[PDB]
Amino acid sequence: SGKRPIVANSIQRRGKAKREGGVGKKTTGISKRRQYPNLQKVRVRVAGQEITFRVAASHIPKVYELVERAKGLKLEGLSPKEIKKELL
Amino acid sequence: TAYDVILAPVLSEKAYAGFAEGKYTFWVHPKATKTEIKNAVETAFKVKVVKVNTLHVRGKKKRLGRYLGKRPDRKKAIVQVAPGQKIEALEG
Amino acid sequence: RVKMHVKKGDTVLVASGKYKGRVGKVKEVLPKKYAVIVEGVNIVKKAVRVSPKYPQGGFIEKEAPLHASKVRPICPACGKPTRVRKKFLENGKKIRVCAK
RNA sequence: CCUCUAAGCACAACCUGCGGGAACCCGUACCGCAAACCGACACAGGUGGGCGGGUGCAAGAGCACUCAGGCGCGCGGGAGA
RNA sequence: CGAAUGCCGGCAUGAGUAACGAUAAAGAGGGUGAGAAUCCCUCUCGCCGUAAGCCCAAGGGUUCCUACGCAAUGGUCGUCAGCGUAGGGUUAGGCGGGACCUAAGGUGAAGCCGAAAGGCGUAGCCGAAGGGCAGCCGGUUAAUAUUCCGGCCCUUCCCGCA
RNA sequence: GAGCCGGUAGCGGGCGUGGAUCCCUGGAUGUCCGAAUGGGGGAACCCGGCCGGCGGGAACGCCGGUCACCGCGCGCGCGGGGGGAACCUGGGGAACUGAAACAUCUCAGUACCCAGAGGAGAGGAAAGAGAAAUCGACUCCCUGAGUAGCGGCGAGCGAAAGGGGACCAGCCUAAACCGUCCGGCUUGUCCGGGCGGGGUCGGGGGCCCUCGGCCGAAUCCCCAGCCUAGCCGAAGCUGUUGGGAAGCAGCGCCAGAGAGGGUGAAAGCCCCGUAGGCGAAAGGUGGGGGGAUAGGUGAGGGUACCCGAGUACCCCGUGGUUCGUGGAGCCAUGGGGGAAUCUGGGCGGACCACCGCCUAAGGCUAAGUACUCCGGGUGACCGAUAGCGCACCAGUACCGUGAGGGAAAGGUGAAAAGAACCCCGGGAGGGGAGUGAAAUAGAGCCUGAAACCGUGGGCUUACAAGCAGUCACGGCCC
Ligand SMILES: [Mg+2]
Ligand SMILES: [Mg+2]
Ligand SMILES: [Mg+2]
Ligand SMILES: [Mg+2]
Ligand SMILES: [Mg+2]
Ligand SMILES: [Mg+2]
Ligand SMILES: [Mg+2]
Ligand SMILES: [Mg+2]
Ligand SMILES: [Mg+2]
Ligand SMILES: [Mg+2]
Ligand SMILES: [Mg+2]
Ligand SMILES: [Mg+2]
Ligand SMILES: [Mg+2]
Ligand SMILES: [Mg+2]
Ligand SMILES: [Mg+2]
Ligand SMILES: [Mg+2]
Ligand SMILES: [Mg+2]
Ligand SMILES: [Mg+2]
Ligand SMILES: [Mg+2]
Ligand SMILES: [Mg+2]
Ligand SMILES: [Mg+2]
Ligand SMILES: [Mg+2]
Ligand SMILES: [Mg+2]
Ligand SMILES: [Mg+2]
Ligand SMILES: [Mg+2]
Ligand SMILES: [Mg+2]
Ligand SMILES: [Mg+2]
Ligand SMILES: [Mg+2]
Ligand SMILES: [Mg+2]
Ligand SMILES: [Mg+2]
Ligand SMILES: [Mg+2]
Ligand SMILES: [Mg+2]
Ligand SMILES: [Mg+2]
Ligand SMILES: [Mg+2]
Ligand SMILES: [Mg+2]
Ligand SMILES: [Mg+2]
Ligand SMILES: [Mg+2]
Ligand SMILES: [Mg+2]
Ligand SMILES: [Mg+2]
Ligand SMILES: [Mg+2]
Ligand SMILES: [Mg+2]
Ligand SMILES: [Mg+2]
Ligand SMILES: [Mg+2]
Ligand SMILES: [Mg+2]
Ligand SMILES: [Mg+2]
Ligand SMILES: [Mg+2]
Ligand SMILES: [Mg+2]
Ligand SMILES: [Mg+2]
Ligand SMILES: [Mg+2]
Ligand SMILES: [Mg+2]
Ligand SMILES: [Mg+2]
Ligand SMILES: [Mg+2]
Ligand SMILES: [Mg+2]
Ligand SMILES: [Mg+2]
Ligand SMILES: [Mg+2]
Ligand SMILES: [Mg+2]
Ligand SMILES: [Mg+2]
Ligand SMILES: [Mg+2]
Ligand SMILES: [Mg+2]
Ligand SMILES: [Mg+2]
Ligand SMILES: [Mg+2]
Ligand SMILES: [Mg+2]
Ligand SMILES: [Mg+2]
Ligand SMILES: [Mg+2]
Ligand SMILES: [Mg+2]
Ligand SMILES: [Mg+2]
Ligand SMILES: [Mg+2]
Ligand SMILES: [Mg+2]
Ligand SMILES: [Mg+2]
Ligand SMILES: [Mg+2]
Ligand SMILES: [Mg+2]
Ligand SMILES: [Mg+2]
Ligand SMILES: [Mg+2]
Ligand SMILES: [Mg+2]
Ligand SMILES: [Mg+2]
Ligand SMILES: [Mg+2]
Ligand SMILES: [Mg+2]
Ligand SMILES: [Mg+2]
Ligand SMILES: [Mg+2]
Ligand SMILES: [Mg+2]
Ligand SMILES: [Mg+2]
Ligand SMILES: [Mg+2]
Ligand SMILES: [Mg+2]
Ligand SMILES: [Mg+2]
Ligand SMILES: [Mg+2]
Ligand SMILES: [Mg+2]
Ligand SMILES: [Mg+2]
Ligand SMILES: [Mg+2]
Ligand SMILES: [Mg+2]
Ligand SMILES: [Mg+2]
Ligand SMILES: [Mg+2]
Ligand SMILES: [Mg+2]
Ligand SMILES: [Mg+2]
Ligand SMILES: [Mg+2]
Ligand SMILES: [Mg+2]
Ligand SMILES: [Mg+2]
Ligand SMILES: [Mg+2]
Ligand SMILES: [Mg+2]
Ligand SMILES: [Mg+2]
Ligand SMILES: [Mg+2]
Ligand SMILES: [Mg+2]
Ligand SMILES: [Mg+2]
Ligand SMILES: [Mg+2]
Ligand SMILES: [Mg+2]
Ligand SMILES: [Mg+2]
Ligand SMILES: [Mg+2]
Ligand SMILES: [Mg+2]
Ligand SMILES: [Mg+2]
Ligand SMILES: [Mg+2]
Ligand SMILES: [Mg+2]
Ligand SMILES: [Mg+2]
Ligand SMILES: [Mg+2]
Ligand SMILES: [Mg+2]
Repeated sequence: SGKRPIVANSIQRRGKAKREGGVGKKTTGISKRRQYPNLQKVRVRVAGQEITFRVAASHIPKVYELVERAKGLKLEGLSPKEIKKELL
Repeated sequence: TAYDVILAPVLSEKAYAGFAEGKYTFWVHPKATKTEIKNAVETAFKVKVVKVNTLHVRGKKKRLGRYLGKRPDRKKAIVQVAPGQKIEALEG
Repeated sequence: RVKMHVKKGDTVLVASGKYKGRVGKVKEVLPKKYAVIVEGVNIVKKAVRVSPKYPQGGFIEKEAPLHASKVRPICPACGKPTRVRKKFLENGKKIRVCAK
């Protein structure tokens, strides 16, 4: 997917099982295949002027923290570079 | 870089026939090789060249490897009717 | 480089072969084949020419290279290897001692 | 190519003739139904387009012969199982 | 090292045996040459003739042509060759492409999406035996010729005059 | 420091002891393609724009600049882009295999792909390790140890602590607070934004009045030394057979040099060398040696100010570690809930309470270690089918559309003295002559075996029968 303020997606195994499970009886595993857990992504739209992010939606309050700002500069037309490099 | 264009003439039975109409075919510098080398032949032989043609010649050879010398462009001047001069009539 | 050796175009004894001990003149160094020519090996070249000119009379044909680890140089001495004396500005070849 | 106006220019710019000038780079040889291409071969195979004459048979790019042109197929000589 | 249907190299055997690559077809006289059925010329004979003839693209690249050769390659021989050596030879405002255009399809600012490679994608650009654009006829050497030259015509541009 | 004009052999053509050829260092020119970068492109080619230059000229030309795209700051400027035999980190990541089938597992986080980066990379100063009122960054090597463990508890995989070593080093930042300033507004004695000053378990810091106070960089210029050319470097003559002496012999000599090579063979004393010792104008290089800079010097006691936030913690999903769901901690984190800042927070293998340990959610950090396209030396390493695939014009010919595969092929002799001149032949090839010690060393030529193919001689066979021989006699030339 993407990143915009966070780290990219990861790679998981699956690890199926078909058992009772230790606290009942004998356990097992079955098949270790690669689920590819694409991280939660939401196109958020903010009004710096018209700006759009692909933010992680556990980081929507973080991008509203980034919008609750006044970084002294007017419009070149696009400008998320000064919103993302004046991030901490 | 005007006398580094007209490399050499060719003594040949065809470019001895150029002295009846149109002055002799020179091997010219095969890159930076324009047909407006008229200001590379009239600035060299002090003539007034009307028409120039152009070519690309001289392929392969044996003895272990190929390309007999070069592949040099060569052509001529159809210089004005009797400014044809500049001692060339030697050998032909 | 490595190709420099005993001496140069002067007179020199050869202590080689049939000519074991012969004082030849100016030697005309080869030296990529590491020889000279000097005056010794005088073997006949049974050749006409490459250009067919002034044909075969006799053969008083010319010399041979003579590998240059056997041309002992000379001075008022016999043999006695060359040395270097510099005298603060030069590099001269002085033998095992006489001079020169 | 023809045309209309924006921008702009209306001391330009196009248009028509007449005078002079300039016209660059590459290809061009040769084979091209083949001995030169593609098939290891001077390979009976494959290969796109154009012309492909004459007379005859109903016609025809057919078929038979034959102009022009090009070949006799790069082993032959015998013998007559 | 003796074996692995071993590996590489060599030389056998098969074997002077099958073949020599179209049942279109040769014969003769002169040459040339050391040497000839095979090279050149002549005169017949045959074969294709909607090609087995010309021309152009594709491709191959100097095989083109001339002269010196014949070890090698030509399924024979070879003076011949397309083979070897050297030398010549390919001339364009008008033919074909590019200083023009687009089709499919590429590439692709913008934009999108992908873990990265990258995958898309608008405009644009590239993209051609399609459109557009100004040439016909004759001669010349050993080879080129719509190029060279001869005649006639025509195109673009730039400058000047009206 | 005397010969050169590369692998020259030939035109003969010049050039050098007023210094060349060479080799090194520093420039200059570097066409075109290539990250290709003005645009296009089917790489090595086309087609441009702007500026400046040559009826050489206004049109086509050519020259010399500049014209890609992206990232960083104020149209303006500094980097980036691709390549590299391996080495390394991260993102992905198999399968054959092994389990004597196989799916969990193993192979394996291997190969491979991608990104990145550099002479190294990585990691790194503790929210560590785990039993010690302990160790104190990280990495590497050996131990620990095939241990602890994990494990269809099968196959197998397999630490970490401790302990020896190498090496050694710690530091910057909001561990808040003060001023600055484009503007924010409800003009607020104030919100966040950039710097700046503070700030790094006289447990930390900021703020409040005693008691005042310079160690040293990873950074910078220096200098050895190192390379990148080189240089000086000891001492043997004669006779002998010989083609040739260095062999043999006699009389010596050097040795901080008796390593090796070549010299017509067997050379300490002929050459090149070696031992030893000099050498850098120019560039790289380098605290190894000293120099300065930048930085460091609510010790005290308080008013609970600040100690890195969608983070820790919890659950769900997983990877890493020895850990395969197990009693599953820890480290990472894709989803969801979601805190506090020292009577905080994490860890000490569920968890809980004592006792300890340590400060996450920001970054840098030499050194030791892996590597070998490269240069050098070293070999109980190979000697042309070996060693690289290539000792040779080889990643070539040849095969393949292509990715790719991919050969064979060294040696005349001391020296070319590489065969003048005949004779046969068209020539090739011979036979003489000549060279040379040797020419069955004569040219893709040392030795040149065998298979094979011939010729000459001896014995032997055309009424014979055999896995080809063997034993026995007999005959015949040695
Ligand atoms: Mg299990
Ligand atoms: Mg598996
Ligand atoms: Mg929304
Ligand atoms: Mg042309
Ligand atoms: Mg040829
Ligand atoms: Mg000097
Ligand atoms: Mg003109
Ligand atoms: Mg033609
Ligand atoms: Mg055709
Ligand atoms: Mg033909
Ligand atoms: Mg073919
Ligand atoms: Mg075939
Ligand atoms: Mg044929
Ligand atoms: Mg054919
Ligand atoms: Mg057809
Ligand atoms: Mg009919
Ligand atoms: Mg027919
Ligand atoms: Mg035939
Ligand atoms: Mg019959
Ligand atoms: Mg064998
Ligand atoms: Mg066997
Ligand atoms: Mg055996
Ligand atoms: Mg074989
Ligand atoms: Mg054979
Ligand atoms: Mg038979
Ligand atoms: Mg038969
Ligand atoms: Mg037959
Ligand atoms: Mg017939
Ligand atoms: Mg017929
Ligand atoms: Mg010909
Ligand atoms: Mg022959
Ligand atoms: Mg033949
Ligand atoms: Mg002849
Ligand atoms: Mg030829
Ligand atoms: Mg014209
Ligand atoms: Mg045209
Ligand atoms: Mg142009
Ligand atoms: Mg175009
Ligand atoms: Mg389109
Ligand atoms: Mg695309
Ligand atoms: Mg464009
Ligand atoms: Mg077209
Ligand atoms: Mg057309
Ligand atoms: Mg022709
Ligand atoms: Mg032509
Ligand atoms: Mg007309
Ligand atoms: Mg030279
Ligand atoms: Mg000098
Ligand atoms: Mg010089
Ligand atoms: Mg030089
Ligand atoms: Mg220049
Ligand atoms: Mg370019
Ligand atoms: Mg481009
Ligand atoms: Mg091009
Ligand atoms: Mg002028
Ligand atoms: Mg001018
Ligand atoms: Mg330019
Ligand atoms: Mg700077
Ligand atoms: Mg890169
Ligand atoms: Mg498996
Ligand atoms: Mg198995
Ligand atoms: Mg199985
Ligand atoms: Mg594993
Ligand atoms: Mg490092
Ligand atoms: Mg780090
Ligand atoms: Mg610490
Ligand atoms: Mg260990
Ligand atoms: Mg330890
Ligand atoms: Mg330790
Ligand atoms: Mg220390
Ligand atoms: Mg502020
Ligand atoms: Mg601070
Ligand atoms: Mg106080
Ligand atoms: Mg210094
Ligand atoms: Mg010093
Ligand atoms: Mg040096
Ligand atoms: Mg010396
Ligand atoms: Mg010495
Ligand atoms: Mg002897
Ligand atoms: Mg020796
Ligand atoms: Mg010998
Ligand atoms: Mg020796
Ligand atoms: Mg020394
Ligand atoms: Mg220096
Ligand atoms: Mg200096
Ligand atoms: Mg350095
Ligand atoms: Mg902290
Ligand atoms: Mg939340
Ligand atoms: Mg925890
Ligand atoms: Mg268990
Ligand atoms: Mg507390
Ligand atoms: Mg913690
Ligand atoms: Mg702990
Ligand atoms: Mg815990
Ligand atoms: Mg515990
Ligand atoms: Mg480091
Ligand atoms: Mg180390
Ligand atoms: Mg070496
Ligand atoms: Mg050996
Ligand atoms: Mg050896
Ligand atoms: Mg070999
Ligand atoms: Mg080999
Ligand atoms: Mg051998
Ligand atoms: Mg090679
Ligand atoms: Mg091919
Ligand atoms: Mg020799
Ligand atoms: Mg002869
Ligand atoms: Mg032989
Ligand atoms: Mg031999
Ligand atoms: Mg016999
Ligand atoms: Mg009987
Ligand atoms: Mg009998
Ligand atoms: Mg029997």
